[PDB]
Amino acid sequence: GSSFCDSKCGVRCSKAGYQERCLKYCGICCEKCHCVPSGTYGNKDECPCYRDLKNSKGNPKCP
Repeated sequence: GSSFCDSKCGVRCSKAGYQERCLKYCGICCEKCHCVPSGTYGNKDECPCYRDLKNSKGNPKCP
């Protein structure tokens, strides 16, 4: 992503301790989705694109 989403995901991750990797992933998940919710869980409302994100175990491929 760019600096435009840097603020979107930047929020999604901050108190993760390793957001460094989050911002990385989210950044991509933000590139595929093209949108990201503002907040740490419970904000998906804005963009559930992150909530729908599910893997084989239905888990969020992203952080």
